[PDB]
Amino acid sequence: AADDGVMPQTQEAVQHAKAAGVPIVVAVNKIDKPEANPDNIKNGLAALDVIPEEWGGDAPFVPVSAKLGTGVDELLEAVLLQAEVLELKATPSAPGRGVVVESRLDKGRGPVATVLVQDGTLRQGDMVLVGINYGRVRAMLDENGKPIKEAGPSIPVEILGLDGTPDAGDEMTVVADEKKAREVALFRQGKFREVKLARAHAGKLENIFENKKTLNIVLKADVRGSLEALQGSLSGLGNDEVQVRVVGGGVGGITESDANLALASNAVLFGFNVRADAGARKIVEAEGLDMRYYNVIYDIIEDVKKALTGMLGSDLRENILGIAEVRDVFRSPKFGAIAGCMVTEGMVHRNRPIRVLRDDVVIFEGELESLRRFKDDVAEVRAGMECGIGVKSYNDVKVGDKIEVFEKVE
Amino acid sequence: MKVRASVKKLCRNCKIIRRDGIVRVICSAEPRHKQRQG
Amino acid sequence: AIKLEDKKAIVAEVNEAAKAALSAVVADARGVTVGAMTGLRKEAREAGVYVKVVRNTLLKRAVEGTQFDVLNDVFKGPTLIAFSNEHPGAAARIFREFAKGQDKFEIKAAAFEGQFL
Amino acid sequence: IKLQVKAGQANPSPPVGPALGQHGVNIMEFCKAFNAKTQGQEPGLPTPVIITVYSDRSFTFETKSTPAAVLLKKAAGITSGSARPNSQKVGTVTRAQLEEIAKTKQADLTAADLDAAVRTIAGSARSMGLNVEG
RNA sequence: GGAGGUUGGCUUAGAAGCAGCCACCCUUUAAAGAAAGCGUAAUAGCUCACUAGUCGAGUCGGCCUGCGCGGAAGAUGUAAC
RNA sequence: UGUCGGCUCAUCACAUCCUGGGGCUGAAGCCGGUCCCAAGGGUAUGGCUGUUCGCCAUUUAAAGUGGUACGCGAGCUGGG
Ligand SMILES: [Mg+2]
Ligand SMILES: [Mg+2]
Ligand SMILES: [Mg+2]
Ligand SMILES: [Mg+2]
Ligand SMILES: [Mg+2]
Ligand SMILES: [Mg+2]
Ligand SMILES: [Mg+2]
Ligand SMILES: [Mg+2]
Ligand SMILES: [Mg+2]
Ligand SMILES: [Mg+2]
Ligand SMILES: [Mg+2]
Ligand SMILES: [Mg+2]
Ligand SMILES: [Mg+2]
Ligand SMILES: [Mg+2]
Ligand SMILES: [Mg+2]
Ligand SMILES: [Mg+2]
Ligand SMILES: [Mg+2]
Ligand SMILES: [Mg+2]
Ligand SMILES: [Mg+2]
Ligand SMILES: [Mg+2]
Ligand SMILES: [Mg+2]
Ligand SMILES: [Mg+2]
Ligand SMILES: [Mg+2]
Ligand SMILES: [Mg+2]
Ligand SMILES: [Mg+2]
Ligand SMILES: [Mg+2]
Ligand SMILES: [Mg+2]
Ligand SMILES: [Mg+2]
Ligand SMILES: [Mg+2]
Ligand SMILES: [Mg+2]
Ligand SMILES: [Mg+2]
Ligand SMILES: [Mg+2]
Ligand SMILES: [Mg+2]
Ligand SMILES: [Mg+2]
Ligand SMILES: [Zn+2]
Repeated sequence: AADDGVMPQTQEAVQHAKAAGVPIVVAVNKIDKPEANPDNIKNGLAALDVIPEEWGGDAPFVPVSAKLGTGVDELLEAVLLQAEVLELKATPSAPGRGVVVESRLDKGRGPVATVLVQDGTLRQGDMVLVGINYGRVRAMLDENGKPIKEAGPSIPVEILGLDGTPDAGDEMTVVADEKKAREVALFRQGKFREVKLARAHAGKLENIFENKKTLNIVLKADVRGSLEALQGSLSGLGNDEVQVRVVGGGVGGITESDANLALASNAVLFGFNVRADAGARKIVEAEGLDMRYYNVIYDIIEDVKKALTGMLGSDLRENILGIAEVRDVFRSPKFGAIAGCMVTEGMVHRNRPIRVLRDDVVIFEGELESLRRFKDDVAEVRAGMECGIGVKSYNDVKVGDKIEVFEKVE
Repeated sequence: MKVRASVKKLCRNCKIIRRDGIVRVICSAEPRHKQRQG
Repeated sequence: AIKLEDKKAIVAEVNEAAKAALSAVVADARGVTVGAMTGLRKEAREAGVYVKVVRNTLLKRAVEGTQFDVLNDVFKGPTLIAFSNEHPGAAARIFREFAKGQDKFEIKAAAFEGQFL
Repeated sequence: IKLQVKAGQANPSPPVGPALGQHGVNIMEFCKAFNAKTQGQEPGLPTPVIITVYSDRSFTFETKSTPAAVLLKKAAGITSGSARPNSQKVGTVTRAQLEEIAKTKQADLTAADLDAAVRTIAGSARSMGLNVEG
């Protein structure tokens, strides 16, 4: 946006678009406003290796305004001209080949996919194989809702027939018969199952050195200041036996999109005072990629240098045993902060240090004050058991936090 | 502002002033050092 | 803090150089970093020169042996006496270079048989 | 900048850090000055190096002198210093060597003569643990 | 102005006045602490300690003691000369 | 000189529960914590129990703390 441009989610976009080397066209959008100077964007983005095609040039800079409408035709010209410099070879006669954009189920017609055809042609009738699934295109819908008999080389269509709903990254390929399709499908899930176990052991920070290779890392800090401090510290490391270069780095929890970035770039997850979400956890489990949470700044860099020289492994330091989700708070005026909670992982016990985290970023760090159920002072609460908790010399524990409890392994 | 029965300087920019027959401490550095009464 | 006895010690000390100097000049140091003056003092020490800063009121009483006695009327502001007991002159080409280079002090006057200029 | 390099160590850029604290200068030219160190006694002796980048970007090498803490350490045996000076005195120091390092430390030391420089170094020695002796 | 040996020695990945321990010396000087405080991941940076000039007659704190000021909010109506 | 609780009817204090005006905050915002000023007006319905109290269910901007023969039987009740 012309007003207030370049913010810590635009840098994430530039990193994601650099991991896969692709051309970038910048379209400053909200020029129909008083405070809409673009030159501060022009040079603010320039310190991202996105220098404009007026000083040096690897990217254009065209101002549009979506709501009003001006400038669009220049943007279309710019994007087509950028495309012209790159490749773009396709044969509109070969058997079709493409990718699937999005799939959905429906009681009528069953499963539906939104294949984008990339090469060849997809006239209605072929034997399509898409990842694990296979079938015949018994019907086809175009973008605007009208049935079509043929599909171009780069025209998105929406087919019917597959035996299951496909994923959002698989390849549509035309084949000869269903038997070959079944053989290839069986082989495909065999290989896909086989890749995961190799990745979930060879991808650890412990074994990067063993088997350049430019060690890649993805970092999610808690406050920006620590983020630039740590990026600056990690800048100079790695000379001739592996090298380090961050491919991510933003403020917030470990979003699933960041896990996907690391998975595609074969990186490793560093989390500074942050926790991973449900989706990020599920992707970590699926792809078996490494992910380690750190408490202090220097342990991150000491592990990075140790693993760069590859001299030690192991886990130690901290192990989490029990996470309780705070349900409601009834802080009594007798100098208390009694917060009700229900344990969602493990077991919580008294003589441990606790860690109060809200929106996946830790806010406190200290021990407890009371962990009674009604008045029992159980000093140990099994999972699935509601209780009341109290943190020592701390308040402002809102409704929706979590109370992690961990052991500092010695 | 902190109201106490015994007010006194807490640093080297606190000043003692009597204002309308009330002893006050005002701080030019840290607003947390404001006191009344005493 | 200097006292009545402590203060008058330097007055006698300044007299000893005054009672043996030949040509001396008065200089100021308003703005001169100690680093620049450190080399100049050692260069003055190497070249057999004697420069010191004294109170503007102590100088007017220190000079009693007729060394730079005419400089009483100009002993205002920062002031450093550059005494040269040997080779009258000598400690003049340094100030001419320093003043033109460091933009420091008007060099006040000189002490050549009571010739201030 | 007032960092110290050790008789040629510019090959790495671990301690370069010429982004947060110093301007970005092509470290190769300073690495091209790593031979300008030329050691003198092994590639482990540190040296005082000051870079002039305040005006423009013409990086200049000062190479003032060597610290009179390694010298009193190296040139008197033990390569360490007493963690409790005057309580675990590592060992006495020969006088003329203190003059010898004072003689070589002609730059700086801001003294009228070496007769005051000898007394200057002993203060440094009195913290290392060396027993000053004439 | 407020500086040199000097990032004092040690520990430490890095401890440079200012994590911690041990000392706490010397030199050009008007004076400047191997440093009182804020900051740096460590550097850098900003003040105090002290000193020169400036204006020109008083100024700083402690002790004994007479009289006062806060500490001081209640129930039918001033309502503790 | 008729002693608990309930009902009807009240009146005052402020050591303020809500609404009102502010200082500090380990106060980004929305919500908070603590202290100062302020008594104009407001300030639940039920299940259990003889209960005041209490624990529960669902509300409310909030469901204040106390004095008045622990206000009120020549105003009612009579469960204890
Ligand atoms: Mg009080
Ligand atoms: Mg008033
Ligand atoms: Mg009195
Ligand atoms: Mg009184
Ligand atoms: Mg009244
Ligand atoms: Mg009633
Ligand atoms: Mg009424
Ligand atoms: Mg009354
Ligand atoms: Mg009040
Ligand atoms: Mg209130
Ligand atoms: Mg209020
Ligand atoms: Mg308020
Ligand atoms: Mg408030
Ligand atoms: Mg009221
Ligand atoms: Mg009232
Ligand atoms: Mg009321
Ligand atoms: Mg009223
Ligand atoms: Mg009233
Ligand atoms: Mg009115
Ligand atoms: Mg009711
Ligand atoms: Mg009720
Ligand atoms: Mg009943
Ligand atoms: Mg009463
Ligand atoms: Mg009573
Ligand atoms: Mg009562
Ligand atoms: Mg009664
Ligand atoms: Mg009552
Ligand atoms: Mg009755
Ligand atoms: Mg009754
Ligand atoms: Mg009766
Ligand atoms: Mg009666
Ligand atoms: Mg009756
Ligand atoms: Mg009865
Ligand atoms: Mg009956
Ligand atoms: Zn104060």
